[PDB]
Amino acid sequence: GFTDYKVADITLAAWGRRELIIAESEMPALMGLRRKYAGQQPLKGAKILGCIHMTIQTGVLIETLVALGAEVRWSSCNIFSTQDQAAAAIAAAGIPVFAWKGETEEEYEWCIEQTILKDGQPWDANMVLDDGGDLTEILHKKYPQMLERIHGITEETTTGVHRLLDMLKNGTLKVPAINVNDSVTKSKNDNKYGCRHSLNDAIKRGTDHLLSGKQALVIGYGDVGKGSSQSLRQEGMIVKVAEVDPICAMQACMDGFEVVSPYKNGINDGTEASIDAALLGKIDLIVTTTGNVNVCDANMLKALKKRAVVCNIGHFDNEIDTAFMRKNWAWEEVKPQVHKIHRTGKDGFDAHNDDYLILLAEGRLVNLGNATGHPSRIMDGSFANQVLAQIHLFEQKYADLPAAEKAKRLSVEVLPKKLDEEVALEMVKGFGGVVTQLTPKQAEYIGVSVEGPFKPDTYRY
Amino acid sequence: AGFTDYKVADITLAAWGRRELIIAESEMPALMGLRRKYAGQQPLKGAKILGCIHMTIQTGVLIETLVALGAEVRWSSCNIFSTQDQAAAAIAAAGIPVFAWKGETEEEYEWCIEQTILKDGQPWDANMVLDDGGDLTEILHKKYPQMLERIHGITEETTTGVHRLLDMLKNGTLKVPAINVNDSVTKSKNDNKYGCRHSLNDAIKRGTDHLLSGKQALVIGYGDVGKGSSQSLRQEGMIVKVAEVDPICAMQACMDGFEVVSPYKNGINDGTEASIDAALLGKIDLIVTTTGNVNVCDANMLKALKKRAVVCNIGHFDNEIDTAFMRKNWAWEEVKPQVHKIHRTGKDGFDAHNDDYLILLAEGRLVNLGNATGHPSRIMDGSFANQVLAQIHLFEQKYADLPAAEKAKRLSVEVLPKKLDEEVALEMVKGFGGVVTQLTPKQAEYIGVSVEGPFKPDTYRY
Amino acid sequence: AGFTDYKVADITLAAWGRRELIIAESEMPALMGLRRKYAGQQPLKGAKILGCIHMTIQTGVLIETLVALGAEVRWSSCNIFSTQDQAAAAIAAAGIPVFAWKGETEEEYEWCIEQTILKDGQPWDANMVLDDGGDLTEILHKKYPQMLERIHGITEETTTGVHRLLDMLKNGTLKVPAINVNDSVTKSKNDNKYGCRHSLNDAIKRGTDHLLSGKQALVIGYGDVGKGSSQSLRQEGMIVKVAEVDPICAMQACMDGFEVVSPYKNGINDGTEASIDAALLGKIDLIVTTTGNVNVCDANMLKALKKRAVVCNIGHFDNEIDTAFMRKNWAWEEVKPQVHKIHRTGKDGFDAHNDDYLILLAEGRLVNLGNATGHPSRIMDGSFANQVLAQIHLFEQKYADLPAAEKAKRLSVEVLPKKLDEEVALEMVKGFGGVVTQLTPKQAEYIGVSVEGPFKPDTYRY
Amino acid sequence: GFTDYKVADITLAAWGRRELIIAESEMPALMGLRRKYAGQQPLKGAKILGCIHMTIQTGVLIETLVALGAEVRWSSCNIFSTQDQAAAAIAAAGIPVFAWKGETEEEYEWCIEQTILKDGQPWDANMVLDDGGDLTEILHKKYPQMLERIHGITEETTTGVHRLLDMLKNGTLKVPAINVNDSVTKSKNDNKYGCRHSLNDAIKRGTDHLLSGKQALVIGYGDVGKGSSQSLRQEGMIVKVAEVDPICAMQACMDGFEVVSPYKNGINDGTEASIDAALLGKIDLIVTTTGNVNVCDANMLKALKKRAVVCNIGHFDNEIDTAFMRKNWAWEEVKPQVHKIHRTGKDGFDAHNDDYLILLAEGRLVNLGNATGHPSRIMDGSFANQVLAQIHLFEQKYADLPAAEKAKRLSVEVLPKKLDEEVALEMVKGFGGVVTQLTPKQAEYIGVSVEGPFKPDTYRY
Ligand SMILES: NC(=O)c1ccc[n+]([C@@H]2O[C@H](COP(=O)([O-])OP(=O)(O)OC[C@H]3O[C@@H](n4cnc5c(N)ncnc54)[C@H](O)[C@@H]3O)[C@@H](O)[C@H]2O)c1
Ligand SMILES: NC(=O)c1ccc[n+]([C@@H]2O[C@H](COP(=O)([O-])OP(=O)(O)OC[C@H]3O[C@@H](n4cnc5c(N)ncnc54)[C@H](O)[C@@H]3O)[C@@H](O)[C@H]2O)c1
Ligand SMILES: NC(=O)c1ccc[n+]([C@@H]2O[C@H](COP(=O)([O-])OP(=O)(O)OC[C@H]3O[C@@H](n4cnc5c(N)ncnc54)[C@H](O)[C@@H]3O)[C@@H](O)[C@H]2O)c1
Ligand SMILES: NC(=O)c1ccc[n+]([C@@H]2O[C@H](COP(=O)([O-])OP(=O)(O)OC[C@H]3O[C@@H](n4cnc5c(N)ncnc54)[C@H](O)[C@@H]3O)[C@@H](O)[C@H]2O)c1
Ligand SMILES: Nc1ncnc2[nH]cnc12
Ligand SMILES: Nc1ncnc2[nH]cnc12
Ligand SMILES: [K+]
Ligand SMILES: [K+]
Ligand SMILES: [K+]
Ligand SMILES: [K+]
Repeated sequence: GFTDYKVADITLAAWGRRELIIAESEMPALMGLRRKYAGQQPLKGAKILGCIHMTIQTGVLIETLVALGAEVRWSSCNIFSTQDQAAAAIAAAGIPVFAWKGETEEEYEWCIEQTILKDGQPWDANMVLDDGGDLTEILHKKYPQMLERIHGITEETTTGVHRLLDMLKNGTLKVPAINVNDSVTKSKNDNKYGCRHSLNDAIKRGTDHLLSGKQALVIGYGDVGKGSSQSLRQEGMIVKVAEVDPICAMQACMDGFEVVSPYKNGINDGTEASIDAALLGKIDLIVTTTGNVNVCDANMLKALKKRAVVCNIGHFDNEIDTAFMRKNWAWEEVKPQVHKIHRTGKDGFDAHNDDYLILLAEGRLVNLGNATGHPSRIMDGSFANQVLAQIHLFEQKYADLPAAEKAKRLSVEVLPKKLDEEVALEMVKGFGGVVTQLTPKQAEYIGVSVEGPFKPDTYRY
Repeated sequence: AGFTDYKVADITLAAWGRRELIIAESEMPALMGLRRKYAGQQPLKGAKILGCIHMTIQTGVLIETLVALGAEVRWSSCNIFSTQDQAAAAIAAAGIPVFAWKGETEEEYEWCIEQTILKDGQPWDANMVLDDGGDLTEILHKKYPQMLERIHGITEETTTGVHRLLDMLKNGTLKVPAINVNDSVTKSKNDNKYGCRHSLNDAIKRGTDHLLSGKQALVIGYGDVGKGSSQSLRQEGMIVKVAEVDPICAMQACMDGFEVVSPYKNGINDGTEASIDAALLGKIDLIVTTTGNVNVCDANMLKALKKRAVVCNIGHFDNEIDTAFMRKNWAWEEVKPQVHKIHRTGKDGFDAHNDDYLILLAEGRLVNLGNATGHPSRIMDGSFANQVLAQIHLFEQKYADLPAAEKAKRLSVEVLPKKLDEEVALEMVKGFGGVVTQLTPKQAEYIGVSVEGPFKPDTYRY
Repeated sequence: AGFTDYKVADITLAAWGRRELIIAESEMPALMGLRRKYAGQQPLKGAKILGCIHMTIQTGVLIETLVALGAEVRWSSCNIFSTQDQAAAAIAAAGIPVFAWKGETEEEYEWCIEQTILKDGQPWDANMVLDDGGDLTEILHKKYPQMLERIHGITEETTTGVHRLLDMLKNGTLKVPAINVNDSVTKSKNDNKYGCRHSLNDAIKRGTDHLLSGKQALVIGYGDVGKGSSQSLRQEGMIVKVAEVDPICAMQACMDGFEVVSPYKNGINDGTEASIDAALLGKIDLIVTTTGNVNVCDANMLKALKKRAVVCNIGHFDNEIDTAFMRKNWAWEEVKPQVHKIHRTGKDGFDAHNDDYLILLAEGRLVNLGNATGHPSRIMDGSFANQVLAQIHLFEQKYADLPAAEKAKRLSVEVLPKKLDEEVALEMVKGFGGVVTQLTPKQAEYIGVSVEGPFKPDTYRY
Repeated sequence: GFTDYKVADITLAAWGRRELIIAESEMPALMGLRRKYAGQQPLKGAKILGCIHMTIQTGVLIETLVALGAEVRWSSCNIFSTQDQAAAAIAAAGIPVFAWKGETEEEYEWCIEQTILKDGQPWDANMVLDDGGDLTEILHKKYPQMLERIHGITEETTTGVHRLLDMLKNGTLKVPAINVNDSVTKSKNDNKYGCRHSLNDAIKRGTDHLLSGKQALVIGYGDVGKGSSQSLRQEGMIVKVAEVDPICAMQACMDGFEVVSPYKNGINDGTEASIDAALLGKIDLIVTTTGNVNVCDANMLKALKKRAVVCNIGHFDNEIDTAFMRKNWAWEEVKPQVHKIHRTGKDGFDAHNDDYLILLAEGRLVNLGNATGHPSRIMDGSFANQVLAQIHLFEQKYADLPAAEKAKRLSVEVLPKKLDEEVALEMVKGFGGVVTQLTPKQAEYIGVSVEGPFKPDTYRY
């Protein structure tokens, strides 16, 4: 008799449980945290609010938190990212979950509220795990009193980390935060290699288009852009890369990509004459990876080659001007999360019109929207950092401090490199890799300890 | 002609060197852009720079850029096998004191650094230092400590040199401030990685002409140099295995598609032949050390390596391979300069048709510079543009002329500001013909940066 | 109005299938160019084609091209798992007899084929055959030989089906001539290789969502399918080892940067469990069979596989893997359709948390079509353009109307002319926006070819 | 006092011998044949005229032929391809060889004539080994009486095969020939993987240019063009491919390359107007791989981006219109086989001029001209076929047969597939590869013998 949840179909739990059991065999660092911390229950008494894509991998993270003594209430941070069998398996385990694939904006905010409100009253939560900063924002603005009982926040992705650093700069951050994103076992694993695996995966599932030999334009060459570009180049695409950062643009050149701008001389003045129409007219696929706003604007969408694929893999859908296409062009749904955007007009469309674009996931996270996001063995590194971060702040008990000590402890920090290396060692062991041990003469030679850390904090890997 | 203050292999190679210098200038836009931006201002007027770095064509473009900005220099190479003799000849013929040639002995190498330090038998009036590896910095602190009183800074090129500087700084033995040129993103993530990608397989082909496709390679280390070294072999079709002590770098090697193995059973190096994974090493056609550590290809590993395997090092010092063991116990047969067959059948002579031998490249020294020409000009353009900026900043700071209290507040090891790193990168990108997009004012505010940059926090790892 | 001569999973999927068919048409320029060139001529007017090939969206475009050229068809799939139900629905709603759905039983599979052969309980007046694998060909020669008396030819799609055709030709049991569509270059060196490159990792990701980078794969076979399959995994960052019985194909795997190994010690398959290289197979995370041969992943290999390894087959028939052994001894746990966990702990039941299992995809059937959608439209464009040209050629030849003495002079297995192979390629290249250069008259005379081609001798291997 | 040779420096023999001993360890197929047929001496009485790149790898081929009973007289088939230390070691072994690196055209012909003539009179040769057809050409048209005693020709390369087939089609071929090129262990190994190894190798030694991130244009996508394209693409070059064969162009597209033409709409009308000046104005490196004439013409050379590198890896230098450049532009030698072509005029040049092109090896085969050509382990496959071909033709004894039996055997043939497979097996074993043996049931299942041949002659691999 348990009802504190809402999912798409609860009869999918058995299917979800089967994939969770498989996923656990793929997540040795996360499962390793279960064995190491089960006896001590480091999260005994923790009441975590979690907002992150309700996938099979999140389910293993959720149950790792529960198995260490934490009670949780969960929702997804994107309307399309939920795997309905995962949410059913979590709901069947008696865990409050409110998520399903294909939510509306109303139901998205409603699901976040159900994590905040237990029986119409704010839940006595003391921890926050967020992915993107949506939950962090609603708490800071609509329920400020609840932050006086919270010991910290653990933010997953780059976008949310920036929103936190804006509050630490404006002094509006109430509880300290752990930058989970900037762990190397997260940033240079999740963001890069994760998109390398799931970008072409999502494009194949959505369109079944051959990618080899076609022209692609990747907007951005950060960690997501590096992996996305590799995701396409290893399929045989001719990949071009756009950047505003000259350093990231230099890496693209050395990595074998031609660096181009959508605008003549790189100057985006908002006009049609600025668009490199010749370049945009040969592009078969464009992927936005910036986390910025309107990096695939209307004039770019108007100049795109007919029947080009448009998708976003940054956190928010405002990287593409989907609002422009909703206002001016008619959408023909091919299937869930696949739409043909007929550039002929808004008042209907010809079914055999050749001048259309193909938008995936309505501009949302395409890897989670049109597929299943990152594989379990990669999310293993991300969520092992998340579990360690939840402990690293719960054991510090920020909320129990006087105001004078709170000011000196308030910050946004990454985990120490020692934790980062420990997660990495468990991931390497999952591949059967054998790490070499330094001899005492060698550790002295390079001035490190045999047990690490092996790099100064300034090292970039 | 009147100028005899140098020593190179063959001065008649100068015209050849000049032709390749003119070519390299077209390949180094960031460095030539600095040469044109600061030519009129002469920011290095009065600078007298002691330079110790591989006397290649690329170094020559760095030298003449420093001189073009007003500096005087005295130069030597930081490795016995790395000098390009036509590069050294063009520099000497340009009226520039240079003491470097390919194939120096260990005594001549020390002698060449001494010749830059001393002019006419007395200490030169140097006020700046450019170093690659820290050998020159070490000789100054030990044998000529009085010279450091007039020196305003050191600009260190490579990772091993920066480590030696940081140890001296912690021990309070560093007498002058330094700039970590290596840790610029347009250096570490350009020179150290992409440079070795270009030049590792290049050196092995020139030395052995061995087909690399389909053969088994073991790369010791997966730092910046190990990353590019593994890519250099993997892009040629080698089956590449990676060894590492850092699990994070090991994690990257797995995700990059490499099998991570250790030369020792369970990774434990206890010094016994029994600890050696003889099965693994008996399958290896080529081993490359990239660590900057000591004895990472030890004696027992050399005994266990497959017959006719190739052994080389692309780290800064030759002690990564126990070449001393091989000199002591095995016979060396010179195939050609910097290529030695090492016969494991004994020390006295060898059968000319002996099958049990190893091929050692560059006698364990930097193989890319020893058996080829090191990094290409367009890559070195980023490194040496950071060097010029680093020389200008430390020379204009004038540490030796500061008060004591100000000396203590600036006695440190620093990196260049990210803005200068981005400006070097921008000229590199333009050299490829790339076009960088300019942020709109609203986009710049959306991500919290200036339209001009910098675009990343100092914590960003790229 | 009242069309019931079909059997599909769900007719309401027709609108969805039509939308994807319209998309696929824009991805298949060679096939749509054939439909535009030959529509007015109706070269297949009077052709009655028995079709047996994976009822995919791509096959739908092929079907409607044959019908647009004037043919009548009756269709089934050549595999129990390869049908796309939305494609079968769209074809059925168009008034075209089709009998195919995803997840047929063996009996339902045979029934579907017979529904194309029979119309209203009697043999259809068929005169052409399009086949993929040779099942429909085999049923006609064995069960309906009188129908072949009126059939002009067979256009066979795949390597396995072509081998079965040549077995009949040497034995004198082939009743009608055939065109080997497989050995067009725009089919063999496009469909078989690049198609598997695209769809092999696609199917594994959809079935398991397993990370592939850094894990060990074993590909059995290095033909066209094995070449593309190895690349499908190596481009994802797998450490890929290759097995082969052909030394030439093994040489290519070596040169392509793969380690060539055998599942058996010294490659000797004696049938005993002792011949298995248990150490090798205990390291393998994924095994893929690509051979078209029998039992290339046998019971002993399956017993020695690493725990939780994935087992799949991309050859035409499931007997490449000894799945019968696994049915007899081990318990099958369905994760989801076409994905099974096979627990090696026993037959009667299993622990839900058992760790000693294998993951079998598509029950050993064609994994790219079983767990994904097979090859993409733009690749199948080349294969199915050859099919249309082959059908047009054999139908126009009218073999069945010859006298018995003239039939025997024409009974053969042939390939399409190279000029047609080249013309299919040109349209494929134009689909990518590529621009083929035209020879000058002097250049064409220099290499001894016509300006319009063919540009290669028939012996050229590309 | 053996003086029947002409090399650059006989003192380089010991160096050449040290490298010959190494190459033997890299060539198991060729060295296996040397050991297999040593006892029979199947080439006893064979007097072989040999014309092929006097490299270290050719040294092992020569010494294998003499070890089977053959006398030889040798020359190189290119003025820049000889390794001087290989020629010295061969001459020091008492083998007549006339070759050095950097011959003039007049010295080239003199070297071939020195093999043809012994003591002023034609040698009593009976076998011909040729690479490119120059020696076959000189024999047919200047020494036709010598062909009356020659049993056959074994031709190495694609260009030479074409010349043999033209002579056969026109009735001018006087002796039978074996097409060594079209063995799979030759064409699909030497022509493809050999250029993959040696193309970027020669460009690095000649210019030391960074290749990653620059634009390359490869003319042709045959066996040499495929291997050349990968040689550059694996270095990080943005490679564009040109082709007249749409089947090869299709392969380039699927292999991930953009297929373009130097001429607008691929139409070469001879005028500057037909040149895609915008495309050629962005190319940093152009490589010709066709075996055709004038595929990099004067109009293309005028339009190339400043400081672009021009090189040819086809057999003959006429793939590039170097004659136009000698007539109109000033040549500045950087170093042997590396020239800057100053497009500012014929009479003189400014040493600091920026409008030049870099020509490698004066248009001759760049991999052999600026480096050492294919590696030993690759040439192992080609030269094993050559030895088998010399044995087969010498034993046929065409020069002894009657007229009607000559007309039956006057042909150009390839080696049997069974031998092609046996060569590949030794090559595979050289890598430590293990080939699986078919079971009797499996061999019956696919209709082959356990010993092979495993493919029909129609198979393309
Ligand atoms: N879908 C996923 O699985 C996934 C995973 C991690 C992060 N993300 C999201 O992806 C986004 C990027 O994350 P990241 O870690 O790569 O960040 P990042 O800062 O490392 O990279 C973003 C890059 O975009 C560039 N950029 C910004 N505006 C641009 C413009 N107008 N044109 C061109 N380039 C521009 C920046 O210079 C920067 O290099 C964030 O929103 C993050 O939340 C998605
Ligand atoms: N030859 C060149 O062109 C060139 C260029 C740049 C740097 N270098 C030299 O290369 C060396 C490495 O430089 P880097 O920037 O890559 O440094 P790095 O610290 O980034 O890489 C060295 C790596 O070696 C690993 N390592 C150390 N001891 C090991 C052991 N016993 N077994 C396995 N792995 C071990 C460390 O974990 C580290 O990741 C330095 O000596 C540097 O001076 C050479
Ligand atoms: N799934 C698809 O999309 C698809 C597409 C085309 C073909 N196929 C099928 O795949 C199979 C292979 O097709 P192909 O064109 O690559 O044929 P192929 O003849 O070119 O390749 C088969 C290879 O397997 C090798 N082999 C045979 N027995 C072996 C053994 N015991 N161990 C190791 N290697 C062995 C052979 O030497 C040969 O090289 C056929 O059944 C064909 O019908 C599937
Ligand atoms: N340097 C070496 O090591 C080496 C090795 C083998 C062969 N070769 C020589 O290289 C040449 C090519 O040999 P191959 O085996 O690749 O021959 P090939 O017949 O397989 O390939 C040549 C290709 O060039 C294409 N082509 C012809 N004219 C063209 C034009 N105008 N524009 C674009 N493409 C055009 C043809 O379509 C063909 O595909 C021959 O001269 C051969 O003797 C050199
Ligand atoms: N998509 C597809 N349609 C038909 N037959 C196929 N064979 C492989 N892929 C196929
Ligand atoms: N190394 C080499 N020796 C002889 N002929 C060759 N052709 C290409 N490379 C060669
Ligand atoms: K997933
Ligand atoms: K260089
Ligand atoms: K498909
Ligand atoms: K060579």
